[PDB]
Amino acid sequence: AHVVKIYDTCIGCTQCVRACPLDVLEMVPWDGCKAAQMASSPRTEDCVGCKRCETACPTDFLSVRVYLGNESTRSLGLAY
Amino acid sequence: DVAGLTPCSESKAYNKLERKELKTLEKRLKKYEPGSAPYLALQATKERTQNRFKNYAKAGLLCGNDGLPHLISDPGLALRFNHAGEVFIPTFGFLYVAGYIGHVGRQYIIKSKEDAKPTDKEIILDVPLALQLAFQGWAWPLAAIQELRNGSLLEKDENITVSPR
Amino acid sequence: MKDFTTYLSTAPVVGLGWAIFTSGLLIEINRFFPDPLVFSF
Amino acid sequence: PWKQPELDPDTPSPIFGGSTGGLLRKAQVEEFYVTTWESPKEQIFEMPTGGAAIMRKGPNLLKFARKEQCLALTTQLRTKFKMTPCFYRVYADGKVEYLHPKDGVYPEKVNAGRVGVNQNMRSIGENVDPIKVKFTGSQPFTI
Amino acid sequence: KVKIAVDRNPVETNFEKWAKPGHFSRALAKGPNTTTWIWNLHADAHDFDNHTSDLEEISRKVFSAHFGQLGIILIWLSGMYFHGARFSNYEGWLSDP
Amino acid sequence: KKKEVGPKRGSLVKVLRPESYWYNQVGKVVSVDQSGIRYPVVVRFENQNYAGVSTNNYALDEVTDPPA
Ligand code: CLA
Ligand code: CLA
Ligand code: CLA
Ligand code: CLA
Ligand code: CLA
Repeated sequence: AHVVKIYDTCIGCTQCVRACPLDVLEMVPWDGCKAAQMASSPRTEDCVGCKRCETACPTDFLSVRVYLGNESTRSLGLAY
Repeated sequence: DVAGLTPCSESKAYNKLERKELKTLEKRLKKYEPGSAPYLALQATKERTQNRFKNYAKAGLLCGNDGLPHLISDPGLALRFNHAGEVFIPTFGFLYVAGYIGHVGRQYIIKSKEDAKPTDKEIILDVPLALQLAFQGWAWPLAAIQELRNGSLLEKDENITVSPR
Repeated sequence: MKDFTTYLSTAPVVGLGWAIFTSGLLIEINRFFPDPLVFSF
Repeated sequence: PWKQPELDPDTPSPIFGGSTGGLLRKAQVEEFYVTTWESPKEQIFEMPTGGAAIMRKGPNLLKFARKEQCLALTTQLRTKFKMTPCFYRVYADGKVEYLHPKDGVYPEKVNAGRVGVNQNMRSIGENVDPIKVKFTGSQPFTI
Repeated sequence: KVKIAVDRNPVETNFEKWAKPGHFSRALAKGPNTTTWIWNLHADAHDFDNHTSDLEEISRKVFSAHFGQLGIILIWLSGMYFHGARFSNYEGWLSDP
Repeated sequence: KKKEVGPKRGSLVKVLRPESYWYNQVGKVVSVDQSGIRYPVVVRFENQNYAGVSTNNYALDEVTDPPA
């Protein structure tokens, strides 16, 4: 499966979760941002690597990162 | 006689090319009545060809084994053999015009970045300012080297965006 | 008028004007100086 | 949520004819996903596997071969009618796993109950060079 | 039932929108900041379905664009006939085609 | 807290973050968070990035006064 890594630069805007087409991200409580929210990836085995979460990230560079590798049936987006 | 090239005036193949062009021009000319517009156009073309072949001669031009003129490239060799105006002076004129264009564009960029929303001035040109800078660039090299001297031509690397290593 | 003047102040219009001016200058130079190759007088 | 709902295969399917982008042989060999919702009235929606279907007034159950189709239907129902659906995953042996509303409040919210995993406590670009992690099996972003 | 339905003067004939290049869409109404904006200005220029959601204004724009294309075609045809009139040998060709 | 945690609001700052798009660039301070978050300094830039945004959050150590 792919690797989804979320850093402390996230502002908890929940844009990456809304842009996620497979429900990989989530919001957890936090204290390092004004919104008191932090992105998490508890379902990274269902991610395909579409990088839609990175498109919705408003911070400079990327507070969420997707790294491809070790494709599976779920990661390849196969219905067969 | 440099580079094994004969001058165009003393060349042989140059005359063959001139006669061939005049011969095909006359062959095209003979198909029309003398009092016609195509006859006048072909006569003007023949006159222009003769004038071009005469002006390419008596100017230091050299051609080798095909009658097609060759341009002497190295300055000094071109300077001592009357070939400076082939490429040495045309690049000087081109450098003058290119520096004119670059200095005018640089002045427009600097003067347009001062006001609020400079992108609007970039995409909607200030025509009086552009024409004023157009007629003020005749001394571009003096101004360019003086901005080089006072350091306003160059920007410090601390203020320039740098890609990560 | 000033709206029309700012329309002519846009980049494609001044580009067309510059292109027309430069093309006309080069064409009239080449017509009145037929076949220039060697810088001599 | 407060109590995780259980999948009911006896719930009626929405009014729809035949399907071509539907279940392949992966459904009977590997897992397949099942989306359920509770329509308050009779209305026509668009399936992500083909044309249009009509959902029945009451419980509605649909089957898909991919989780992305289930979440696409979920977000279409949430944006169009504010339906709040939920989908399960059924394996070949019949194991049912609850997928979308893990805490029942949707991943846009927080609920103060989830634990943040796969999070790096350093800024991006502070990761070590690939020379630092060589012949070790650990990526610079995995530490 | 079928009748002419026409609104009188919905759009004022002014040059105020010629000064601002990006005006048909809200994305280009804020002005340019990157060069792709320029390409966008030349991409969504005649995408009238994206500028407004009203079908009436889209239909009016389509009608006027068709009139403009017909005017362009007629200008081209008039130019063809003018070139045949002056810079041509059509009369000479008629004798021995 | 005495004075403020960050720079003066509305003052120009230079971003020292190397991975940021606006490295060695000048921006304007919009707000500085007093709660104690990791990146409290909000900086707005005239030139947008490839994503189209123009505002970002930076820490105290990656912002300095612009050189003149
Ligand atoms: C019919 C004639 C003709 C035409 C159409 C061109 C066309 C072109 N030339 Mg060429 N050139 C010609 C004759 C011609 N050349 C001749 C006869 C010479 C002398 C032998 C040169 C020498 C020359 C050089 C050295 C360069 C060009 C460049 C260019 C291109 C871009 C010019 C530019 O950026 O805009 C106008 C210029 C600007 C907007 C910016 C100003 C930049 C200029 C070049 C600097 C001038 C001042 C500088 C300090 C002098 C030293 C130059 C340095 C290389 C040593 C363009 C395709 C440039 C190019 O292709 O770059 C990729 C370039 O660097 N030309
Ligand atoms: C007048 C503005 C201006 C100036 C001063 C420069 C200067 C420079 N450019 Mg740039 N460039 C410009 C405009 C300008 N460029 C534009 C508009 C483009 C898009 C086509 C580029 C694309 C470009 C590339 C892709 C490259 C450069 C490079 C260079 C360097 C080499 C010199 C040269 O002639 O390159 C040659 C430049 C060109 C061939 C571009 C010519 C584009 C048009 C024809 C000129 C525009 C003139 C402008 C409209 C005048 C405005 C006046 C105002 C009153 C309206 C130099 C630092 C090179 C570099 O990095 O070298 C270190 C390089 O690789 N430039
Ligand atoms: C009639 C249809 C038509 C056509 C064919 C074009 C074509 C063009 N326009 Mg557009 N435009 C149109 C209608 C049209 N426009 C309308 C109705 C509007 C609303 C008022 C605009 C507003 C508009 C803006 C605001 C700008 C353009 C620009 C451009 C250029 C795209 C950028 C480019 O070339 O790369 C980038 C090119 C360069 C960096 C080169 C710069 C230097 C060049 C050599 C000078 C320009 C000379 C030009 C190419 C020749 C005249 C135009 C030609 C169509 C006759 C291109 C020449 C851009 C532009 O000026 O780019 C040239 C630009 O900024 N247009
Ligand atoms: C980049 C390569 C390149 C180079 C170096 C040349 C160079 C040349 N070609 Mg070629 N050509 C090229 C590309 C090139 N061309 C391409 C791509 C094409 C295909 C489109 C052609 C097609 C072509 C043809 C069909 C012909 C040429 C010709 C020419 C000559 C033109 C000289 C001229 O006009 O007199 C010199 C002109 C000037 C110096 C212009 C004056 C400009 C200065 C700045 C003064 C400005 C005027 C004014 C005083 C300014 C003040 C007033 C102002 C404010 C209004 C020259 C040898 C002609 C020729 O004679 O061949 C030998 C010819 O018949 N070429
Ligand atoms: C009855 C004719 C007709 C009509 C009314 C439309 C209308 C429309 N089309 Mg369609 N289309 C047509 C024919 C037509 N199209 C045909 C025949 C094709 C096949 C090629 C297409 C392919 C097509 C695509 C792929 C797309 C559209 C889109 C659009 C919309 C916006 C177009 C726009 O803004 O372009 C603005 C104008 C331009 C960008 C200029 C185009 C210039 C071309 C690319 C190059 C010119 C070639 C020229 C002959 C050679 C130049 C040489 C050079 C030296 C000068 C609009 C709804 C777009 C859309 O968003 O739809 C909603 C879209 O994505 N159309």
